[PDB]
Amino acid sequence: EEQKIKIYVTKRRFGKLMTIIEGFDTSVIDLKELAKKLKDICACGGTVKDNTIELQGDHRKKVAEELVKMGFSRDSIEIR
Amino acid sequence: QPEVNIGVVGHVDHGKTTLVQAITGIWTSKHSEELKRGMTIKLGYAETNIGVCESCKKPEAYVTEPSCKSCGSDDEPKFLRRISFIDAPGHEVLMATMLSGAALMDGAILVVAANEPFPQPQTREHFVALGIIGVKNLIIVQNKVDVVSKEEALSQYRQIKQFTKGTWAENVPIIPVSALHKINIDSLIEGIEEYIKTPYRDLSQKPVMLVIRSFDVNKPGTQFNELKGGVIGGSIIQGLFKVDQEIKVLPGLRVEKQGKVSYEPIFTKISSIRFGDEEFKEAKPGGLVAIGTYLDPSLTKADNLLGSIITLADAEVPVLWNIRIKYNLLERVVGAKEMLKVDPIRAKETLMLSVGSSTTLGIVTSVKKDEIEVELRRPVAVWSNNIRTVISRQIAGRWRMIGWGLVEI
Amino acid sequence: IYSRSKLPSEGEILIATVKQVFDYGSYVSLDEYGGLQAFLPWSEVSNIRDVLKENRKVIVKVIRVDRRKGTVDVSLKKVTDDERRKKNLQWKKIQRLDKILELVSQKLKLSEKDAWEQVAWKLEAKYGDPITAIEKAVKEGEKILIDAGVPEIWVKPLLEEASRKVKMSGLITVRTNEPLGVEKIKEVISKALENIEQDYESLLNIKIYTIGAPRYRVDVVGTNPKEASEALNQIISNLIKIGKEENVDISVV
Amino acid sequence: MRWKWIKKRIRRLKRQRKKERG
Amino acid sequence: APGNVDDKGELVIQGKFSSQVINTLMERFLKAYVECSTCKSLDTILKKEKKSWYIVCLACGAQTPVKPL
RNA sequence: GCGGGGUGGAGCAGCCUGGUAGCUCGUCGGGCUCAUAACCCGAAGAUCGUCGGUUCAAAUCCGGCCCCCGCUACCA
Ligand SMILES: Nc1nc2c(ncn2[C@@H]2O[C@H](COP(=O)(O)OP(=O)(O)NP(=O)(O)O)[C@@H](O)[C@H]2O)c(=O)[nH]1
Ligand SMILES: [Mg+2]
Repeated sequence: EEQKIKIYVTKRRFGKLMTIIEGFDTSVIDLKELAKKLKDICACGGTVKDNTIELQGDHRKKVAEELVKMGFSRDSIEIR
Repeated sequence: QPEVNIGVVGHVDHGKTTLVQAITGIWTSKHSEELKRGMTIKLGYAETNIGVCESCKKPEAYVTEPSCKSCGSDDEPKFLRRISFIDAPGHEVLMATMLSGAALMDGAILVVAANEPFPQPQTREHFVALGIIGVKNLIIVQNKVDVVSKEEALSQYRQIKQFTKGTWAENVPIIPVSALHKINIDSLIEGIEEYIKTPYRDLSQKPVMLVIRSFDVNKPGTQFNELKGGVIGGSIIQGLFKVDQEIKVLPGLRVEKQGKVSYEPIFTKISSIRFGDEEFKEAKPGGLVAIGTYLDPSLTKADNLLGSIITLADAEVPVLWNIRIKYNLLERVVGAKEMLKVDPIRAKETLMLSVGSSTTLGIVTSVKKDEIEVELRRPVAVWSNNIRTVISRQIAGRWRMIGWGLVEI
Repeated sequence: IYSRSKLPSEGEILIATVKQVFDYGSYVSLDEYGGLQAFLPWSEVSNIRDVLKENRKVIVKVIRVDRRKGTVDVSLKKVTDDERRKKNLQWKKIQRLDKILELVSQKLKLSEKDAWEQVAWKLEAKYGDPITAIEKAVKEGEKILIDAGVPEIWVKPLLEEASRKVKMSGLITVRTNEPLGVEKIKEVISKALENIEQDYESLLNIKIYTIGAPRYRVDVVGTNPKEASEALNQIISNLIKIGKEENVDISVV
Repeated sequence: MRWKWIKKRIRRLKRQRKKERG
Repeated sequence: APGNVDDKGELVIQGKFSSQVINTLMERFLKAYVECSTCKSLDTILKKEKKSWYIVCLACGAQTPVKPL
């Protein structure tokens, strides 16, 4: 395997700052379903924006931890 | 055709496939290009001929080609049998296939690595799977001794000789090898020529076999005039198939009617029979075969009928949706780096039920002492009353072997 | 094929022939313009050895006409494939003609320039591809020739001197579950590929193969571009039908 | 509102009735 | 050049060649037909089948496929 | 051996049609609002991989290597 990822804060609307998740292989990973799952973890709005997922608010640690729970390599994930 | 099915269990990258390469020559390709950067991903396959130097001394007397003039001298070594292997993978997650694979084995060889901490996760996971399913004819092998201190490989032999104690493993011998420089392999052939004896199989029995691969032979571009048939790879266990018999596949393909589900049996005629690269007119247990069929190769491209079984057309076998398992648990989860103690089964839990070659998922409707009733996504054709099964749970994202039992009808 | 113009109208599409392969393009010759040599650079091309061949007669669109120096640049990228057929039948027509004058003039011992000036330029007037003002002529009469004022010397020598690959393909899908499925595949394909050599007639070769496991490719190659799908579609139809009339599911992608 | 509730009640019912049926 | 072998295992090359070039061509022979690719042992066999010959190491155990000639 | 690509911190434009370096992630200043966002304007930052060539002028055109990526789709 070899799937890296970046998780960082991204400007958004009301609240403070959104959360951006990128780096998934879109041919293997369905971002729509991933986003739906992540939205339940964070209990916030979100969308698939191009090849990324954008979540409202700061949920960097939450998302990273959930991704590990889902079988993605701990070492492939970077929070910025 | 090969007599017997020997499995090569063990942890990852200890070199299982490599040992298979020193014995047969064959590689498992490592394919899909992915396997080529990774490692064995499908069960590998390979065969070989074992003859013996009567006219000289053992273990070296244990030959591979009709040729004795390699040790002592000439008298064309006498042919004892032709065997086959099943290279599993080693990765903690390919557990579900290796399980599957065991269903075809008649015995095994545990490849431990000489330069890494003896009971390594998967090494154990496997071992106990072996003692659980029934594969009691075992040979442990100390592999990478070509990269160690003459002390190290003996002390490991100790930890091994000590693990192999309370457990069922009396004199499961331990033959240290060098799969890389093919050293000492002949004493391995002598082990496997002693301990992994070739089981009798009554032929008269119902023709029954397990499937673990299937391919679309057809090259990118072959014209329709010579589209070669659909091809089913797997192993026979009881009975014997012959060219031109009428056959069926179970549970077989499911239909779609607006969200409904419905599997049903596929019939065809054995177009052809092949072991290794050589064609035969019939086929009997031990080995993997491949069966040429007359069915649309679409139907068995990538490995579709994986976990399906083939039997006599017009034969009596149940295609269950719900099943009565009698059962037992391990006290530990030998397969996580962590040994956390097995929680008893709660109902409405999803568990992987590994039955035969197949790998199915199912939910728990009943929870008694050692008899639970399971509801399945994909049907299981239960060929016997003796149906061994293996039961797993998604512990931490990755699935894990936790306990077993017997199918019940 | 002498032209009644010096330079082709820019952006025009025509049949030319590769003359000389050089490093950074090649010189071609616009067969409809007295072999008017022009220039074609790689930035307009795209196994490149069979269309960058010494003499295969390609089709192109005129990128640039510099009326000044008298040079022309063309491209084969910029050729729509909807243009590539229409102006591919126009070809077989414009070469029936070529032959005609290429033998009548000779016969009459004159010039193909006077065969194209006289015969083909005035039969340009009478609304039409001149080879058709002669297809009415040979059938009807030489008074179709004389109307337009075609110098009555060629007229009869004309009339009496009057009477290659393209590839097209398709992704299909053929599922089946029949006990002897493969077989039925071979069947429906060999019943839906039947008598076709004479139906949508003379073409060159047809090939059906698997490139997915249910996805297949049919391949009609032929002489007359607009004989393409004519053959092909028909085939693909009878797939379906016979597939659909012999328990074998088939369906175009 | 009663849209909400009816489908919430229905989903609760189904999901739970799924858990009972299972 | 032409040549055959003595009845007493000697090579008689029907041509007078320089001692040196012989070695140069000889090592090249070793490289391509005797030396193992995996470890370079020179302790090998030389299989043959329909049209594929292989170098077979007595040490490492690997088989360098060679151009049957 | 072919052919694609090295541009502010990251990820992408601009190059065959030579002189103008554009876009998105947060910063800073000023607006809008009763206020926060959003939106708006104004600001920080680039030897454009390197060693040179042609030109008035080279991100741009021609050659020299240095790492980066792919090549006509895989076997009873
Ligand atoms: N030094 C040494 N290296 C060895 C030995 N055996 C195997 N290896 C090395 O170990 C690597 C792993 O080989 P491989 O057979 O793929 O391991 P595997 O266990 O079969 N993989 P998998 O677990 O998925 O089947 C190879 O690169 C090989 O070079 C050995 O005895 N000595
Ligand atoms: Mg391997």
